[PDB]
Amino acid sequence: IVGGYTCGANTVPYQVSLNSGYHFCGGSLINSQWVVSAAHCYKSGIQVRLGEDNINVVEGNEQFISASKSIVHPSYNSNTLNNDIMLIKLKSAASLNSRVASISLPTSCASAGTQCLISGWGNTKSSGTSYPDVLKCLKAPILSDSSCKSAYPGQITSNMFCAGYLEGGKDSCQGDSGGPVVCSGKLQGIVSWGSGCAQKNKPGVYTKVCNYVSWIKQTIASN
Ligand SMILES: NCCc1c[nH]c2ccc(O)cc12
Ligand SMILES: [Ca+2]
Repeated sequence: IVGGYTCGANTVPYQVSLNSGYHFCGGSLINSQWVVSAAHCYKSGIQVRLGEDNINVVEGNEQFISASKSIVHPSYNSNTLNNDIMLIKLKSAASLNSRVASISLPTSCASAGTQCLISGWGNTKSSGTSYPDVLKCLKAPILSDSSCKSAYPGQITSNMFCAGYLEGGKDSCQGDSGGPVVCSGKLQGIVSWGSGCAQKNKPGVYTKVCNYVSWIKQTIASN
């Protein structure tokens, strides 16, 4: 997260770190046994780390649970990033509490102008690299689809939205991939892609979660 702030330990209780020897992506806990992330975060050997603040220090609220199954969206295209969503099932149910809690799926899509919270352990620099240990947060509005399409000609599908600041300086970044965009207590977006981070006229692009709720629910119901 570039241009954000330190969230505060366990203040984003649905935020997970996906770990394969090291943090490599975010995700969102959506029930005791399932995480939603980006398809571009797919790999084998995932351990889901819940209850994290400092990802390099055991602070006492963590739950580490291996993935038993990953399901990349059937229509994910890794070249265009269309349908950039994946589900991860945990080998055992997480113990839900104030610091490890699921985030509600949307029943309605969100509109341009809605304020959201974006979070992760990604790079905090727009030029250069610095990776934080503690979770970072950014409040950002959803941008109009027309401004999103104008910012990224030929690239924005109906499964994507932009959020952030056209003036630059505030954005998600590398390592925030797969993490949440939460608006009014609902998971509306997943950190997906962009042209660099926090660049003028190049806001972050996010998977439009509301389009996937039916797929998520039916997938959970049979897996
Ligand atoms: N807005 C963050 C988009 C994003 C996701 N993964 C990334 C990796 C590198 C980068 O410059 C940007 C990204
Ligand atoms: Ca920790």
